[PDB]
Amino acid sequence: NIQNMSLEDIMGERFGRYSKYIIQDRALPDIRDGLKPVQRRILYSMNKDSNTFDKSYRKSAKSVGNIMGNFHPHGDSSIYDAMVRMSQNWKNREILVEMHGNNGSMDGDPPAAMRYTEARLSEIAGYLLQDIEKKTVPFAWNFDDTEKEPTVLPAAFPNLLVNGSTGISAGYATDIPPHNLAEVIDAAVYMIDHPTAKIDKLMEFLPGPDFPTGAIIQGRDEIKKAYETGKGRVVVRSKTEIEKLKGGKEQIVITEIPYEINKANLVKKIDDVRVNNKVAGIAEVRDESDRDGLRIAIELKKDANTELVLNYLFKYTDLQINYNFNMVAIDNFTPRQVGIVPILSSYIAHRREVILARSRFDKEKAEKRLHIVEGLIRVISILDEVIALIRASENKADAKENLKVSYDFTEEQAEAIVTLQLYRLTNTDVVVLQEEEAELREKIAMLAAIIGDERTMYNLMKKELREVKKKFATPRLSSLED
Amino acid sequence: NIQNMSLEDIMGERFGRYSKYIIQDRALPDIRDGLKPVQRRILYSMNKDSNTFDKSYRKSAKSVGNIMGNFHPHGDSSIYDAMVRMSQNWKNREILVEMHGNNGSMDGDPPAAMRYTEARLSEIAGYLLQDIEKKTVPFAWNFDDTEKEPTVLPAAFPNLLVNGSTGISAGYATDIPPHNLAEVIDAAVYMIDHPTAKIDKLMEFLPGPDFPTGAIIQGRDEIKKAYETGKGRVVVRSKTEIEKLKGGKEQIVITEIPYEINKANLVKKIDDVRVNNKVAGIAEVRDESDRDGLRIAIELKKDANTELVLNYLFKYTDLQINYNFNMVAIDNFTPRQVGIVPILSSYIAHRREVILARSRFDKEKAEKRLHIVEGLIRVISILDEVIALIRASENKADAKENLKVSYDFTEEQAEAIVTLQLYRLTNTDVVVLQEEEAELREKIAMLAAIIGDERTMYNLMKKELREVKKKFATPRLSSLED
Amino acid sequence: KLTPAQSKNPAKNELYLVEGDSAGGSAKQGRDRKFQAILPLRGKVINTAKAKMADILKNEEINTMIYTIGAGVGADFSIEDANYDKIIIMTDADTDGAHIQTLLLTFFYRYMRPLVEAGHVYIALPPLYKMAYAWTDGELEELRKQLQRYKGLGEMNADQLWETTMNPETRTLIRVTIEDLARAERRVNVLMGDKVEPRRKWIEDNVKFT
Amino acid sequence: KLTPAQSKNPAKNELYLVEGDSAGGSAKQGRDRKFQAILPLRGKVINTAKAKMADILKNEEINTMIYTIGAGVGADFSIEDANYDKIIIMTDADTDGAHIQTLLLTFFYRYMRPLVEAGHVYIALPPLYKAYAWTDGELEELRKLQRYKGLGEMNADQLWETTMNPETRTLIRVTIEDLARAERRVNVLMGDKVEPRRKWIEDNVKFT
DNA sequence: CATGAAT
DNA sequence: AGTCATTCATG
DNA sequence: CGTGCAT
DNA sequence: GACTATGCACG
Ligand SMILES: Cc1c(N2CC[C@@H]([C@H](C)N)C2)c(F)cc2c(=O)n(N)c(=O)n(C3CC3)c12
Ligand SMILES: Cc1c(N2CC[C@@H]([C@H](C)N)C2)c(F)cc2c(=O)n(N)c(=O)n(C3CC3)c12
Ligand SMILES: [Mg+2]
Ligand SMILES: [Mg+2]
Ligand SMILES: [Mg+2]
Ligand SMILES: [Mg+2]
Repeated sequence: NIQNMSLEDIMGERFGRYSKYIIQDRALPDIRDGLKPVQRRILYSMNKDSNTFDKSYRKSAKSVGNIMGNFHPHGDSSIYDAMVRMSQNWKNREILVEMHGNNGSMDGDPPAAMRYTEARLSEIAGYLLQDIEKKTVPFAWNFDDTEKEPTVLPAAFPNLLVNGSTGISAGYATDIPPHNLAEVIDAAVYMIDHPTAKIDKLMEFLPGPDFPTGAIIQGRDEIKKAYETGKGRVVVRSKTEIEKLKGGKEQIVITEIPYEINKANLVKKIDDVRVNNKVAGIAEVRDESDRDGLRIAIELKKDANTELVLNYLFKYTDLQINYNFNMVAIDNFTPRQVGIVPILSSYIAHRREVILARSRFDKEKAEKRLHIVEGLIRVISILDEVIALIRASENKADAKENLKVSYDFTEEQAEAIVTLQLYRLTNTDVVVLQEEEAELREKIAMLAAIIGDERTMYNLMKKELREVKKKFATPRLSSLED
Repeated sequence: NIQNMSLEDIMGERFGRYSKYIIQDRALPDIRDGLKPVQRRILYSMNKDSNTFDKSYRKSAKSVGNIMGNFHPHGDSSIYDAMVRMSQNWKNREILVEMHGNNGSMDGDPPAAMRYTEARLSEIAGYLLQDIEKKTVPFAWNFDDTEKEPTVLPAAFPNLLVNGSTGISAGYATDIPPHNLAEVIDAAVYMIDHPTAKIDKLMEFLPGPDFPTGAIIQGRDEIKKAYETGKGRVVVRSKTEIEKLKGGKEQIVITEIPYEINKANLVKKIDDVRVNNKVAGIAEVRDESDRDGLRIAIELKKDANTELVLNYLFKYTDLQINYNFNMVAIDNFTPRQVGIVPILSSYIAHRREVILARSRFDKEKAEKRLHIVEGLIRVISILDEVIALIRASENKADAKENLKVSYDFTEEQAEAIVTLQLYRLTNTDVVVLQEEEAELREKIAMLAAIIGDERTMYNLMKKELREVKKKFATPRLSSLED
Repeated sequence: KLTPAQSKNPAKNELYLVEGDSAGGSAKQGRDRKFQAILPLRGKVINTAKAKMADILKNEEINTMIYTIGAGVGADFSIEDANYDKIIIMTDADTDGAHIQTLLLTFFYRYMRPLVEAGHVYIALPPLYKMAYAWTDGELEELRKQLQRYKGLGEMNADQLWETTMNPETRTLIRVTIEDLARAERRVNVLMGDKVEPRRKWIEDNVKFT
Repeated sequence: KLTPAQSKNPAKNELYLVEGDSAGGSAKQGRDRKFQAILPLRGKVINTAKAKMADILKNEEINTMIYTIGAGVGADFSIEDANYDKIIIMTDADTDGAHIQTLLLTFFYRYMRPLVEAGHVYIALPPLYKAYAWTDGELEELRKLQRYKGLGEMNADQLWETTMNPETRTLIRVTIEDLARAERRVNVLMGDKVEPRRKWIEDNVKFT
């Protein structure tokens, strides 16, 4: 039958569960890979399924279904919508999912349903997953308890800053804007050498946000405040041009708009200025954006104060808006309002753990092989005696004991020898083995040095970050003014 | 940049392309396994993916996704609605998909969407796929040209009649009702022994349809007509009882309704009768159906003529309906209107095909091995000289060659011998290998006989057919009259 | 929207407020139609302790739960006129299940306290595990002696729904009972109120992130 | 529901009839907005030979076509008061795509014949293969490959390049060569009576 | 008017 | 997560 | 107002 | 396949 419970006590218990959950496992990104859980499952799953940049696309529905069936136990709209954003290059500075077909526009029109589209991981997504298969990252059981999944990705580049996040939980929310990949890495590499670096210096590398939508960012002072506190209010203003027209008439032309603004609504909200004659001079508003270039033409009347019009629009529409940094993320399981330094340090910290784990893994693998190779080298000088010894044994286990006892092979060596296929007795070439052995010792050394010496490890961390920068680097898009 | 086609010409190619596909590859079932393409894919896919009756249910969306990405190039709603129908035991006499959650009701209310439900194949579904891995049935490429898929399933039971089909293409449509499994099999067994059997005789075994919803089927003449020509109007009528209520009142109590009739719509339609007093004497219409019984109660006024009412309802509602047979199916790629005899005949022809295929496969395997086992038996007799020759060999290729040349091994025996792991040399027990040589021969004999003796084969077919029946048979649900 | 019971009986009749249209259908199928009604809640429910009373009376669910309990809302609330004896909240045992229970409770408290006060507002506990069924990790270890981990009502058949959670003679219920009217006000307002700071703090003070 | 051209010009302007809201979007995004309008056909177009003219009128897809072309329907139809120089039907190169072409055409024949007879009705041919190929033949030339399953797997950049760009696109112009044989063919394949159809299919479709 | 795979 | 329209044959 | 994962 | 309404935090 029934159990009694207090309203005071129940509201506490329930909202506590929701609060906690929606905080650490839904809305806020992890401070290391910069992903929300659903974003991480998307990538991890598409990757496990070999749905990568170098292979053919793949019905979006197939992907969504596997995500839902193996890892993320929620609606498919949530999963597919997440996956679509990751493909929209006007939201991500560096898109993580490539998608064939109608995946929305800047006009905000609905993307084709997963029934219609195909997808695969972008090449750069590759790097967020690099070394996932080498025990570099803490895993966990999925809801089924049928499959382990990663709790954070290796992150070969610092994705939190490059692609940003956003961002509404319970008690906390988040807004972190996109950043230039090359800049972010430069900042990171500096701080690697200079742990105690201060914001003023980092800003010689990380000047500020780089929106994939371009435009002009204004507020060097508020940018520092944000990079320091996690909060700040900068200004974003549309890139414009003036074209002289026939009849002595001038025409305003917008070619970049502020991050997260609907080109289509803008244009309506602007022609509403014309229509309500809110400022004098507007002949016609015209979207002329096409598949290769955004372009809003504002045509003016015969004698119209074009600097008057242009100003009025900035002030009273979204041709100019204020972006608000609010950089919250999950650090050690808790939500932390954080600025550029907590972030980069956390990234570095993380990359340190991966590279250490990665190296421990690869070394162990290499020792094991070396051990075998050492055994094979002996076996060759005693090929026949060994064969005779196996012939003379009764079964597999008896064979290995005779191998151990008569020639001091180790269990692992004995097993290797005893499980060689007959044809091997034809490739009896010790030089090539000695070559492998050498190669191996050399490798084990390089790896041992990383594990044994912080500065050697940090040089790798740096070597690698540069490789990524060299490969994925692109020009700034947003210009900066103070 | 511009080509001219006539109306008569375009209208022709288009409707032809479409008509054909809709007939062969959409609406009509294959006469052998009684499945439409979508359904076959649902089954094959889920089965390939180990999503079976003895294993835990998978999220419906995962299944649907894999079907879409792998085999079926159409909407996910089509695929899921198909899946959900195979799971509803008031549509299928023997259900092929087990589904957890809201998969609908007899009140025709909407099933939970594929994000909510989970599924596996039913145990009997297993038997439609039995031996699919033994090259028993024609395969073809999927759209992707990445995967082969079956064009028809093995069908260890005659699904077309057990489960029926409907049924709307271009130029043709279909209505085949469900039949009792034990009965269909009795008829098939008979026809195996008596190829030229006549309908009148067959109907001794297969008297008429057996609806999963039960009810009364009236019209032995028209049933016979349909089994002869594939067409026939029959009458289906609700199972009713008359309870005596207090006050000299009566209650009509409905407990089974006609196939394909929505319970909730019925109850409304009956009430519209009471409300309009189209006929006199209805007191209350009351659905009393619960999770484990169908029951509609029609309470009558004291002094109402209960036969008069019951007849009115049978006539002017769906409390009684006419079921029309219209048995079209796909035989040799073409649509074909067909009765009980070409159906059973085609099923049998098919099972023959399968059993031969299956038997060739198994025997092909036993041969390949029996052949290796001879080789090994000989090697043991000359172990020393063989190890010597491999030792002399320059590499695998040469070793196999030297083996063939010097001792007359076949390539296959060569490959077996040369890929033995060293620890095999410990074994010189030929006797065990001989027990295997024997079991293999014996096995091959029995197989070959099946291939080469029509009677021996058909007996197999019957044996298996009866096993199926013993295992899955259930009692009739629908009663027959004329 | 609503699925009424068959026979009107303010003494037995139950109102089942169920999370989502689909589980609502599963419930419509497994109910005991004589005294059990079903009112699906189609998505997250409006926060009545955050929104204008205008936008609250325009809300599809709120409107249709005031006008089928038939006691009116607010000051004009007469417990004596109510049409069911028990109001039962049935959500998944997931976190957004938790969230919805929250949202609904704050509605009853704010605009129908007499109901909550009278001991007429319950919460159904669906089973967490099937090996038979178990509700407590402890109950699980006992069954393990002689596993599907339910992720929601969505994966239960009506047969199962009934047997474990709707059958009065089988189900565990939670009876929401206001122990101290003062603490309960502060609790509801911190967690559900328009003011963020308090709540952020409450979370910091109470939720163990580990 | 309609996405119109920017400027009115009944000598350049084009109405694209696209199968599905989704490919509707890709066309809206890839087009040249100055002279290309987009009307998404959302579902299977009503059969205008089988249905009552009552229903034909109350049909969304059908109204907005009459309204957008702005030339009146049936008897009161003036090619003169038109709105586009070309009317372009663009569907997936799949069977249901063909079916859709079939239904639109029977509408244009039965209720705007002038338009069809004046060669204003065309049919966009999307590529079948990915460079791009339309012919199992070109595919061979090219091999010295993604098999497209519909318009919905195409980026708006690609749509334009291959099938919306007047310069790069391959079109079909629908002509009425023998008014007599055309009415015969349309009424057979699309009419109320099934048996003539079945017969047609038996005689004309090669099941093999 | 429904039926059930399709858009 | 329901709602909405259409095709195709059929009686 | 609108954002993005959730229902 | 579009549409419709919520929560949560924040200018
Ligand atoms: C469009 C459309 C509809 N409607 C309703 C309005 C109607 C207009 C009149 N064509 C279109 C409609 F009512 C239902 C569906 C639908 O169920 N499934 N599964 C779909 O995929 N679609 C999309 C067409 C493919 C639907
Ligand atoms: C129910 C519901 C809605 N509505 C419309 C009315 C509204 C009222 C408040 N119940 C419910 C609604 F407007 C939108 C959705 C929705 O987008 N997606 N993706 C969904 O899954 N659902 C289902 C709830 C989960 C929706
Ligand atoms: Mg502004
Ligand atoms: Mg009748
Ligand atoms: Mg849930
Ligand atoms: Mg298509």
